[PDB]
Amino acid sequence: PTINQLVRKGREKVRKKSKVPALKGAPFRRGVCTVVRTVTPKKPNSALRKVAKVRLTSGYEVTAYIPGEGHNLQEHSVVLIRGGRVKDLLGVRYHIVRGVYDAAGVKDRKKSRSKYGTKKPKEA
Amino acid sequence: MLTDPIADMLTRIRNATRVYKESTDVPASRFKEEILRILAREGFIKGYERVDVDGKPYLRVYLKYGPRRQGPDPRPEQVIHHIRRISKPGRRVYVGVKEIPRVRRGLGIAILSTSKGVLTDREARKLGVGGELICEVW
RNA sequence: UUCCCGGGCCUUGUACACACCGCCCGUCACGCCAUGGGAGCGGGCUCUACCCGAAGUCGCCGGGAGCCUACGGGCAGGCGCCGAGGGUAGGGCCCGUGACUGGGGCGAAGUCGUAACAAGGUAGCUGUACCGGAAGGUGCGGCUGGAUCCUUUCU
RNA sequence: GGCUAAUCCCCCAUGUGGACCCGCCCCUUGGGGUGUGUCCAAAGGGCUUUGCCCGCUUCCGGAUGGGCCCGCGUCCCAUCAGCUAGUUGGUGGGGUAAUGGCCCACCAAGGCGACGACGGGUAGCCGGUCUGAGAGGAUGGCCGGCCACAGGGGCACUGAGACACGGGCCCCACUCCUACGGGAGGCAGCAGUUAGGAAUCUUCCGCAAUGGGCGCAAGCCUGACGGAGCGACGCCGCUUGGAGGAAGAAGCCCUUCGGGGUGUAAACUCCUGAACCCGGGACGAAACCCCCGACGAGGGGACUGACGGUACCGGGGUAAUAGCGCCGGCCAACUCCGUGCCAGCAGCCGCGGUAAUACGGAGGGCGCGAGCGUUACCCGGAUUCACUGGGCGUAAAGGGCGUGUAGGCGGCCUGGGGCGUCCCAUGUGAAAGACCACGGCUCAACCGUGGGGGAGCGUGGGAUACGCUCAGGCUAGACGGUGGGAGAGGGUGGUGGAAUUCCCGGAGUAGCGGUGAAAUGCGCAGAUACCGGGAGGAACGCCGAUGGCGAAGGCAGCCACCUGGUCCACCCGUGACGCUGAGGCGCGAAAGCGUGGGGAGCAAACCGGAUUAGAUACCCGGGUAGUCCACGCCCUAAACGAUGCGCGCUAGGUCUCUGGGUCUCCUGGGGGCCGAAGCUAACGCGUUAAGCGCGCCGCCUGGGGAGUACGGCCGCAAGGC
Ligand SMILES: [Mg+2]
Ligand SMILES: [Mg+2]
Ligand SMILES: [Mg+2]
Ligand SMILES: [Mg+2]
Ligand SMILES: [Mg+2]
Ligand SMILES: [Mg+2]
Ligand SMILES: [Mg+2]
Ligand SMILES: [Mg+2]
Ligand SMILES: [Mg+2]
Ligand SMILES: [Mg+2]
Ligand SMILES: [Mg+2]
Ligand SMILES: [Mg+2]
Ligand SMILES: [Mg+2]
Ligand SMILES: [Mg+2]
Ligand SMILES: [Mg+2]
Ligand SMILES: [Mg+2]
Ligand SMILES: [Mg+2]
Ligand SMILES: [Mg+2]
Ligand SMILES: [Mg+2]
Ligand SMILES: [Mg+2]
Ligand SMILES: [Mg+2]
Ligand SMILES: [Mg+2]
Ligand SMILES: [Mg+2]
Ligand SMILES: [Mg+2]
Ligand SMILES: [Mg+2]
Ligand SMILES: [Mg+2]
Ligand SMILES: [Mg+2]
Ligand SMILES: [Mg+2]
Ligand SMILES: [Mg+2]
Ligand SMILES: [Mg+2]
Ligand SMILES: [Mg+2]
Ligand SMILES: [Mg+2]
Ligand SMILES: [Mg+2]
Ligand SMILES: [Mg+2]
Ligand SMILES: [Mg+2]
Ligand SMILES: [Mg+2]
Ligand SMILES: [Mg+2]
Ligand SMILES: [Mg+2]
Ligand SMILES: [Mg+2]
Ligand SMILES: [Mg+2]
Ligand SMILES: [Mg+2]
Ligand SMILES: [Mg+2]
Ligand SMILES: [Mg+2]
Ligand SMILES: [Mg+2]
Ligand SMILES: [Mg+2]
Ligand SMILES: [Mg+2]
Ligand SMILES: [Mg+2]
Ligand SMILES: [Mg+2]
Ligand SMILES: [Mg+2]
Ligand SMILES: [Mg+2]
Ligand SMILES: [Mg+2]
Ligand SMILES: [Mg+2]
Ligand SMILES: [Mg+2]
Ligand SMILES: [Mg+2]
Ligand SMILES: [Mg+2]
Ligand SMILES: [Mg+2]
Ligand SMILES: [Mg+2]
Ligand SMILES: [Mg+2]
Ligand SMILES: [Mg+2]
Ligand SMILES: [Mg+2]
Ligand SMILES: [Mg+2]
Ligand SMILES: [Mg+2]
Ligand SMILES: [Mg+2]
Ligand SMILES: [Mg+2]
Ligand SMILES: [Mg+2]
Ligand SMILES: [Mg+2]
Ligand SMILES: [Mg+2]
Ligand SMILES: [Mg+2]
Ligand SMILES: [Mg+2]
Ligand SMILES: [Mg+2]
Ligand SMILES: [Mg+2]
Ligand SMILES: [Mg+2]
Ligand SMILES: [Mg+2]
Ligand SMILES: [Mg+2]
Ligand SMILES: [Mg+2]
Ligand SMILES: [Mg+2]
Ligand SMILES: [Mg+2]
Ligand SMILES: [Mg+2]
Ligand SMILES: [Mg+2]
Ligand SMILES: [Mg+2]
Ligand SMILES: [Mg+2]
Ligand SMILES: [Mg+2]
Ligand SMILES: [Mg+2]
Ligand SMILES: [Mg+2]
Ligand SMILES: [Mg+2]
Ligand SMILES: [Mg+2]
Ligand SMILES: [Mg+2]
Ligand SMILES: [Mg+2]
Ligand SMILES: [Mg+2]
Ligand SMILES: [Mg+2]
Ligand SMILES: [Mg+2]
Ligand SMILES: [Mg+2]
Ligand SMILES: [Mg+2]
Ligand SMILES: [Mg+2]
Ligand SMILES: [Mg+2]
Ligand SMILES: [Mg+2]
Ligand SMILES: [Mg+2]
Ligand SMILES: [Mg+2]
Ligand SMILES: [Mg+2]
Ligand SMILES: [Mg+2]
Ligand SMILES: [Mg+2]
Ligand SMILES: [Mg+2]
Ligand SMILES: [Mg+2]
Ligand SMILES: [Mg+2]
Ligand SMILES: [Mg+2]
Ligand SMILES: [Mg+2]
Ligand SMILES: [Mg+2]
Ligand SMILES: [Mg+2]
Ligand SMILES: [Mg+2]
Ligand SMILES: [Mg+2]
Ligand SMILES: [Mg+2]
Ligand SMILES: [Mg+2]
Ligand SMILES: [Mg+2]
Ligand SMILES: [Mg+2]
Ligand SMILES: [Mg+2]
Ligand SMILES: [Mg+2]
Ligand SMILES: [Mg+2]
Ligand SMILES: [Mg+2]
Ligand SMILES: [Mg+2]
Ligand SMILES: [Mg+2]
Ligand SMILES: [Mg+2]
Ligand SMILES: [Mg+2]
Ligand SMILES: [Mg+2]
Ligand SMILES: [Mg+2]
Ligand SMILES: [Mg+2]
Ligand SMILES: [Mg+2]
Ligand SMILES: [Mg+2]
Ligand SMILES: [Mg+2]
Ligand SMILES: [Mg+2]
Ligand SMILES: [Mg+2]
Ligand SMILES: [Mg+2]
Ligand SMILES: [Mg+2]
Ligand SMILES: [Mg+2]
Ligand SMILES: [Mg+2]
Ligand SMILES: [Mg+2]
Ligand SMILES: [Mg+2]
Ligand SMILES: [Mg+2]
Ligand SMILES: [Mg+2]
Ligand SMILES: [Mg+2]
Ligand SMILES: [Mg+2]
Ligand SMILES: [Mg+2]
Ligand SMILES: [Mg+2]
Ligand SMILES: [Mg+2]
Ligand SMILES: [Mg+2]
Ligand SMILES: [Mg+2]
Ligand SMILES: [Mg+2]
Ligand SMILES: [Mg+2]
Ligand SMILES: [Mg+2]
Ligand SMILES: [Mg+2]
Ligand SMILES: [Mg+2]
Ligand SMILES: [Mg+2]
Ligand SMILES: [Mg+2]
Ligand SMILES: [Mg+2]
Ligand SMILES: [Mg+2]
Ligand SMILES: [Mg+2]
Ligand SMILES: [Mg+2]
Ligand SMILES: [Mg+2]
Ligand SMILES: [Mg+2]
Ligand SMILES: [Mg+2]
Ligand SMILES: [Mg+2]
Ligand SMILES: [Mg+2]
Ligand SMILES: [Mg+2]
Ligand SMILES: [Mg+2]
Ligand SMILES: [Mg+2]
Ligand SMILES: [Mg+2]
Ligand SMILES: [Mg+2]
Ligand SMILES: [Mg+2]
Ligand SMILES: [Mg+2]
Ligand SMILES: [Mg+2]
Ligand SMILES: [Mg+2]
Ligand SMILES: [Mg+2]
Ligand SMILES: [Mg+2]
Ligand SMILES: [Mg+2]
Ligand SMILES: [Mg+2]
Ligand SMILES: [Mg+2]
Ligand SMILES: [Mg+2]
Ligand SMILES: [Mg+2]
Ligand SMILES: [Mg+2]
Ligand SMILES: [Mg+2]
Ligand SMILES: [Mg+2]
Ligand SMILES: [Mg+2]
Ligand SMILES: [Mg+2]
Ligand SMILES: [Mg+2]
Ligand SMILES: [Mg+2]
Ligand SMILES: [Mg+2]
Ligand SMILES: [Mg+2]
Repeated sequence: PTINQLVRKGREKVRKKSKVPALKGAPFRRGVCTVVRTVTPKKPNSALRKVAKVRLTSGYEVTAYIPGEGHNLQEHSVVLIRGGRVKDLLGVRYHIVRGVYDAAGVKDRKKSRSKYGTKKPKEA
Repeated sequence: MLTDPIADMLTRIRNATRVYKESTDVPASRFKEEILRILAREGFIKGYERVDVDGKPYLRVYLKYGPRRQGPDPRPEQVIHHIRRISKPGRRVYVGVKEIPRVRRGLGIAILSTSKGVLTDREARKLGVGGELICEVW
């Protein structure tokens, strides 16, 4: 565009939409489970995934993925939402954090325990 | 009406040299004549002279080239590899004396118009004046 | 040498490339959140006309209608304008709820077709217009982003 | 209701002086001088009381602090386009320290807005900070500057100063006291509780230091502050040992069963000596005070710690925490086993359905290391909003076309000005930060001292090339004059022939039509075919082109009139009068709408005949709106060259339309095809640019959702923007 046109009008800065309304700007949010279900993955894969509907402290209600192997989560257990999505599941934007509140860290897991919230095994 | 006669001179020259013409006529004005004087002094052209064409005054710019070449494409190197406008009507540009550009690490020129007259970049720094930044040439 | 099957060479078109036993379109039924519409309803703000109006400054009265006086005046007191907010009547904004429905977008994959891509089997596209189970058909005009000088589906 | 003191209040006096009205002088907004007139001061206290000290009063000036005013700069939405009644100005007045619609009365009818008024949304602003090669983007925690608020809203009093966080009056909400009448409250001060939240500390020590308030002082206050406490929250420094030690123990890992790995790693040898114990032990701190001197200067000269017995020095002294992510590509690090579309991984690409270097452990490896990963957010990359630094023939993108308003842009020569522009000088750009240097804690982080830097703005001076401006020239742009031309350019009227249909007439039989075949249909009321006559509507064969004209849509018989654009020649006239053009306004195929006409042929809808698995379609027979005209709407399109307008520049060749010419050819202006240079992702483009440039307008920013929704505007509707 001509310069005169840039004075008259000028470039437009580009707004971006937040992939996570955990609202609040918050890095995590505490919520209570509602449904603890299994879910069918999107077309390219096959499995049984463990997700949970959650009512947040933000007055928001969303499904959240349960990572790790085993999970003790039940209907009324209270949990901490992480954020980050699961590419192959429709409509799940956030993750559960294991080891926090009622979410139990993955039992027996020896490899990367920072994620999955398990503590260090003792060896003698 | 030429909307920017200076740009038109620069271009006339560009197109000319690109088809390897020996000379070109550009419609004349003292300001163009000043620019040319700088090119000539600076080694870019063989120099220029005033002519009349159907009674109307022009300037023959005589063009300078490298020697003939080896292999495919014997066409000689250009002496003006690059010539471009900086200040144009509709966006005008002025450098202070500390904003004067070092053009192609100095193997090039920038022609400024100043209140001391039309000078090269070195010329202006040495003179110590800023001005309207016209051409960039290398 | 027209035709049936298999095949070779040049060329052309293509949205095919697990390569025409290819692609892909839509309907309806069916598995999903989101959207509007959403009558009204619950309430928040603000606007306008009118009415009520605390405090307090300011103006007036301050009277054999109070108090002080050196008689100049002072205070108490009364009245008035302004005025926080309140009420009445409608105008807009906004949030929550929500009868009610539009299609949407994939979604277990079924269904009936064959519209488009090869002259896709009636060249396609197109603004419009009527029509139709559905891709759609047809009228008028346009475009080339069209091939080469009876019908006959699908994988 | 009563008593009473004062540095509390009031009345005369003195007028240094000052205030005020009127005059005069200077100055120039209400600054200063002056004369008369009127009006205005004070407070006392302590000492060693014959002198000093603390105070008080009127004034002038200084200093510091603030009030008010102006230029400029300071986010998003135009689906917010009009806003405005004290609103805009005036006269007079009120109020204040002071200008002012700040307020009031009266007068005029103004003021603001696309240069974005009004509306809505978000938000304290800055020094700076993060990021970035930079330009830029993002942010404003702590520290410093300014503003604003102190439960919500209004208000004033006191005062140098407030419309006052720990002051007051009132209204509302909330909590508490209540003899039900009425009262009391206000941590966004330091700690602490409670709630909300992913989450954010001690109800500590001290006034020793610095600072602030009062006081002659001694001194008192000080949750400002100086410290300590808790939290790897951040930064910096430090430890978990050092040297020797097998051609290499065991265990675990792989194995080609030869052996390879963990690995000098461990053991062990020797050495230092974190923690810890013992002893000494701070600076931070010399003023205020005391003495000499005159309560000065000067000289001396003693008291004074929270931190803390802490930092540090000296002595002694033990081998004494390692974790976390990752190892398919991006990306540094690979192998067994286990699991078989499971269980699971996942930032994207994508792994897993029996050999998985991608899942899960193990061995080994890489990376960092008192940390390491994750999530959220910002800049980065991203030249993906392109100022630097992008695009629009087919990828997203040229507005359907024009006219022209604002605006942007502007040929050649001379001169005045000096607004932009440039230069110099000076002021300002606080400190902190940033950069440089030196230095202080053993180093650093941290701190001090110094230096340099700096956009911007103020003032003075200077330059005049360019931009601007004013004046004066010019003719190369533009327009004009004269003459000549081509044309389906537009509008109005008229007229011609062909064909269809229909009606009349003649003549003449048994069919015609139609299809791949057929049938519907028409025909004995005589059709088709053939001849003659009439009526009527619509469109113009050959000419006709790969042609012409028009801004586009678009425009074909012929004639006349009305009329627009355009090209060439002459070189005559004006003298830059130019280009582009947001908004506006007008035009705008077809279909569609309204009112009225008209109606041959064609023909959506529809009615039938076929075909087919069905046929709602293609094919056949009919047929209405419509197609035609007048007037008024509609405003779309593959409105296509999918290519905005203008100007200058850059090989040629060939065909052609149309002017001029010395008419083998040359020269203008159009239409095409090849092709220099060059451009292009390619295909292509290539003096009819998609090349090289300049000006201006329009538009684009992954696909679907969707040209949908909502809002507005237009429209009779359809529906359009
Ligand atoms: Mg000159
Ligand atoms: Mg010369
Ligand atoms: Mg530039
Ligand atoms: Mg064959
Ligand atoms: Mg052969
Ligand atoms: Mg072959
Ligand atoms: Mg094709
Ligand atoms: Mg091919
Ligand atoms: Mg295939
Ligand atoms: Mg289907
Ligand atoms: Mg149903
Ligand atoms: Mg009252
Ligand atoms: Mg009054
Ligand atoms: Mg009285
Ligand atoms: Mg009163
Ligand atoms: Mg009132
Ligand atoms: Mg009210
Ligand atoms: Mg719904
Ligand atoms: Mg088809
Ligand atoms: Mg079709
Ligand atoms: Mg077809
Ligand atoms: Mg057909
Ligand atoms: Mg039909
Ligand atoms: Mg059609
Ligand atoms: Mg057609
Ligand atoms: Mg086509
Ligand atoms: Mg069939
Ligand atoms: Mg099928
Ligand atoms: Mg009394
Ligand atoms: Mg009493
Ligand atoms: Mg007495
Ligand atoms: Mg007194
Ligand atoms: Mg007196
Ligand atoms: Mg006097
Ligand atoms: Mg005077
Ligand atoms: Mg006097
Ligand atoms: Mg007295
Ligand atoms: Mg003073
Ligand atoms: Mg001031
Ligand atoms: Mg902001
Ligand atoms: Mg809207
Ligand atoms: Mg008013
Ligand atoms: Mg008034
Ligand atoms: Mg008056
Ligand atoms: Mg006044
Ligand atoms: Mg006051
Ligand atoms: Mg303006
Ligand atoms: Mg902000
Ligand atoms: Mg705010
Ligand atoms: Mg920086
Ligand atoms: Mg930096
Ligand atoms: Mg910066
Ligand atoms: Mg900034
Ligand atoms: Mg900011
Ligand atoms: Mg702040
Ligand atoms: Mg601050
Ligand atoms: Mg200030
Ligand atoms: Mg307030
Ligand atoms: Mg509070
Ligand atoms: Mg409140
Ligand atoms: Mg308040
Ligand atoms: Mg006071
Ligand atoms: Mg108050
Ligand atoms: Mg206040
Ligand atoms: Mg308080
Ligand atoms: Mg009270
Ligand atoms: Mg808590
Ligand atoms: Mg809590
Ligand atoms: Mg602290
Ligand atoms: Mg204490
Ligand atoms: Mg102190
Ligand atoms: Mg002190
Ligand atoms: Mg004092
Ligand atoms: Mg004393
Ligand atoms: Mg106290
Ligand atoms: Mg402190
Ligand atoms: Mg911790
Ligand atoms: Mg932690
Ligand atoms: Mg060793
Ligand atoms: Mg071994
Ligand atoms: Mg071994
Ligand atoms: Mg030892
Ligand atoms: Mg000391
Ligand atoms: Mg000392
Ligand atoms: Mg001392
Ligand atoms: Mg003495
Ligand atoms: Mg002394
Ligand atoms: Mg001394
Ligand atoms: Mg002391
Ligand atoms: Mg101590
Ligand atoms: Mg020691
Ligand atoms: Mg020792
Ligand atoms: Mg050891
Ligand atoms: Mg690698
Ligand atoms: Mg993993
Ligand atoms: Mg196995
Ligand atoms: Mg295996
Ligand atoms: Mg496999
Ligand atoms: Mg593996
Ligand atoms: Mg991996
Ligand atoms: Mg693994
Ligand atoms: Mg390991
Ligand atoms: Mg460290
Ligand atoms: Mg971290
Ligand atoms: Mg980024
Ligand atoms: Mg950028
Ligand atoms: Mg960059
Ligand atoms: Mg992006
Ligand atoms: Mg750019
Ligand atoms: Mg820039
Ligand atoms: Mg681009
Ligand atoms: Mg396409
Ligand atoms: Mg396109
Ligand atoms: Mg166009
Ligand atoms: Mg278009
Ligand atoms: Mg103009
Ligand atoms: Mg010029
Ligand atoms: Mg100047
Ligand atoms: Mg001069
Ligand atoms: Mg300066
Ligand atoms: Mg500084
Ligand atoms: Mg500092
Ligand atoms: Mg520093
Ligand atoms: Mg240093
Ligand atoms: Mg040092
Ligand atoms: Mg420093
Ligand atoms: Mg410094
Ligand atoms: Mg400095
Ligand atoms: Mg100056
Ligand atoms: Mg100056
Ligand atoms: Mg001059
Ligand atoms: Mg001049
Ligand atoms: Mg000029
Ligand atoms: Mg101008
Ligand atoms: Mg002139
Ligand atoms: Mg002349
Ligand atoms: Mg002419
Ligand atoms: Mg003549
Ligand atoms: Mg003529
Ligand atoms: Mg015509
Ligand atoms: Mg006829
Ligand atoms: Mg007859
Ligand atoms: Mg019959
Ligand atoms: Mg008969
Ligand atoms: Mg009959
Ligand atoms: Mg007969
Ligand atoms: Mg006839
Ligand atoms: Mg008729
Ligand atoms: Mg006739
Ligand atoms: Mg023809
Ligand atoms: Mg034509
Ligand atoms: Mg004419
Ligand atoms: Mg002639
Ligand atoms: Mg002439
Ligand atoms: Mg003349
Ligand atoms: Mg124009
Ligand atoms: Mg326009
Ligand atoms: Mg139209
Ligand atoms: Mg029409
Ligand atoms: Mg009609
Ligand atoms: Mg009609
Ligand atoms: Mg027909
Ligand atoms: Mg038909
Ligand atoms: Mg039918
Ligand atoms: Mg009708
Ligand atoms: Mg109709
Ligand atoms: Mg019409
Ligand atoms: Mg363009
Ligand atoms: Mg024009
Ligand atoms: Mg040609
Ligand atoms: Mg001729
Ligand atoms: Mg030509
Ligand atoms: Mg033409
Ligand atoms: Mg070509
Ligand atoms: Mg080439
Ligand atoms: Mg280019
Ligand atoms: Mg051009
Ligand atoms: Mg291009
Ligand atoms: Mg999208
Ligand atoms: Mg879109
Ligand atoms: Mg549409
Ligand atoms: Mg609408
Ligand atoms: Mg309407
Ligand atoms: Mg509608
Ligand atoms: Mg439509
Ligand atoms: Mg409507």
